[PDB]
Amino acid sequence: IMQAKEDFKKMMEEAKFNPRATFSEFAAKHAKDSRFKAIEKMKDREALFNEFVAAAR
Repeated sequence: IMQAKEDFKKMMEEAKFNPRATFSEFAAKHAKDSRFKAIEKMKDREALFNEFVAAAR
């Protein structure tokens, strides 16, 4: 039901952080978040991160 995906977007729009930060810096901060390890594919998180920064700017 795209519940995990919708929960991820809600966290990113509410986690408003520096747009010049990289995925490694952002992931290192939320690495301990339960939603982070919930997604098996690291590539999907990196794809969303690149899209989020490009879309937010």
